Amino acid sequence: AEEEKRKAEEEKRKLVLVIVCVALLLDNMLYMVIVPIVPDYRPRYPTESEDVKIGVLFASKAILQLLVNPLSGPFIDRMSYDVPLLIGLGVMFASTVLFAFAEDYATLFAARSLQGLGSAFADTSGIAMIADKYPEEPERSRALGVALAFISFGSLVAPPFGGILYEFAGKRVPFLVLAAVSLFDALLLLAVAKPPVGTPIHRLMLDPYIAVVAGALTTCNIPLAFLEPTIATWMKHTMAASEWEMGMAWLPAFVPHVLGVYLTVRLAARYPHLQWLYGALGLAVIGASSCIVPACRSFAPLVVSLCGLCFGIALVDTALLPTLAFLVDVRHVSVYGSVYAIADISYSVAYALGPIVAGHIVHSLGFEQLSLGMGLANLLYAPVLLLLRNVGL
Ligand SMILES: O=C(c1ccc(Br)nc1)N1CC2(CCN(C/C=C/c3ccc(Cl)cc3)CC2)c2cc(F)ccc21
Repeated sequence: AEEEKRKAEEEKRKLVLVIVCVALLLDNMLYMVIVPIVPDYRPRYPTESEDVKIGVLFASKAILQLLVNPLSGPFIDRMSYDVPLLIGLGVMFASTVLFAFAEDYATLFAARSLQGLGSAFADTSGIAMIADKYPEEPERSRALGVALAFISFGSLVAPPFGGILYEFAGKRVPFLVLAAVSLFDALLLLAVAKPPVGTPIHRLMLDPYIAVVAGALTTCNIPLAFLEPTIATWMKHTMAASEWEMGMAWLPAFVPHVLGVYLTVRLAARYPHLQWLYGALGLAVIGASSCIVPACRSFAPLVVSLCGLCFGIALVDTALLPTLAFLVDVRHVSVYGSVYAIADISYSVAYALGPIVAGHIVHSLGFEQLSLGMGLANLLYAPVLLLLRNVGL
């Protein structure tokens, strides 16, 4: 009667993990489908008409979650994770039907800002629930790996099919049925789940290990903040490939991501205290790919540079997300809202700055200077990550 209840608890953990991963897949599906659609009002290149009045609408999501997350930390610390996860999925459903319902400028602005309001609860609550229900060390990294695999699926293989299903039927019908799948997911989490003073955000940042992880997340995420709104209009200047071979450059860069997650999980189960060197080895190929992209004149080298660039983010963001939970475990009290709020500030400070200044600094100086500067930053972020020789003690 003890093993029976234990198997029931294992089933109750797995049926919540799968539902959280499907919700994250659908969320990144939304974030990657709606990007070519906004400047309109067979595949589609991401960005067009990059100016000051539309890039601020593309960065409205990131600037609103950057403004919300320092207050949305303690709401997850005091309360549970089920309640902010349901609030995030509810306002994400409202935003998803709002994209289908309207076609103005300010209404699309409100629909893009409600996605930031939805992310700033749902994403941090999902990663906090995954880090809560797996207290032991290898299962934490394994659940992190499965979550990153579903997020990389829903953010990499989703645009070249979302565009070609957007061209045929129109806007309204696919976003209505996808919002129906989102409400079905939220109702199924309701039917399954049935719903410590903590430490403030004012002193988490002064902890230097939290600070170096927070710097590493921004520095590893910002090349995909500056290369996504730029490379599509740059392909037509050097080689000028066809439109199928311009928006599908990030599609073969998914299998090296999941193989990189598989590699660092399987060889972090062996060595427990080498995650800092996995992070440095991830930043190595991040900097190498961000240096080697403009040299790739043909299309297949420019695909293999992007698959190296997607390999590196897999290594870094699988090596440093369980490290952050272990760090807030063995150095502070065991709460998981504020430190992943710090992580989301570190993600969003790149995405709130990329699509505003990227096209203007390409038009002012050039694309190769941007690439060499970011590769210079990722290669010079080596002595800063030598501070993590003490987390195994
Ligand atoms: O395309 C985007 C994107 C999405 C939204 C917006 Br707005 N802009 C861009 N991304 C983001 C990113 C997504 C995955 N990582 C962050 C995940 C943190 C996280 C959150 C919850 C959980 Cl449970 C576990 C982990 C790193 C970055 C990524 C990796 C790739 F290999 C390729 C592309 C992308």
